[PDB]
Amino acid sequence: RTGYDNREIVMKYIHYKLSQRGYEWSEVVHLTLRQAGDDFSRRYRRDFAEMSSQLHLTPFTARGRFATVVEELFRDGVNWGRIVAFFEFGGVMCVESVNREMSPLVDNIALWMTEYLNRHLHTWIQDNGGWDAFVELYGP
Ligand SMILES: O=C(NS(=O)(=O)c1ccc(NCC2CCOCC2)c([N+](=O)[O-])c1)c1ccc(-c2ccc(N3CCC[C@H]3c3ccccc3Cl)cc2)cc1Oc1cnc2[nH]ccc2c1
Repeated sequence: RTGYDNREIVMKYIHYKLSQRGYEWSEVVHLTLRQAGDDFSRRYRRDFAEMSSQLHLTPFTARGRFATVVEELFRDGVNWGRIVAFFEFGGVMCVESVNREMSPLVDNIALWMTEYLNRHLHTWIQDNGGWDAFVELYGP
């Protein structure tokens, strides 16, 4: 169903983000999310450089960091751009975890991302046409 899609969408996104850094951890939705995320990460490159320096990820701090950042991200509601930002931020947390020899946290972050999508973003996504609408709007 939709939830099986979301977990797959998270796993394929993280897998690509980590592969970009040399770490080995329909498809139109995945391709669209990759391309939109790559655009987002270039546009907001400076923002992520600043935020990554403020995260201080450890196994003890990671869950709280994820929770507070994502709550700030969606403070004014949901739209597709913020959903892209959510994936990009999760990708950044995963890359930082690997950078810090904390690679097991990738699995935790993937689970947190999946549970946030299924519990908090699923209603908006379906209310706004599902992932198919995202592909229509921003796909190649
Ligand atoms: O309204 C917004 N966005 S939109 O819906 O109009 C729209 C616009 C364009 C696109 N697609 C562009 C295509 C794609 C195909 O290829 C060709 C171009 C899409 N999309 O694809 O969905 C949607 C909008 C809301 C929020 C923030 C935003 C959030 C968070 C942050 N920060 C930066 C640091 C981390 C994060 C953060 C900050 C505070 C708290 C937590 C966090 Cl994590 C910065 C900006 C930016 C927004 O603008 C953009 C601008 N360009 C973007 N490009 C891709 C996504 C996108 C979003």
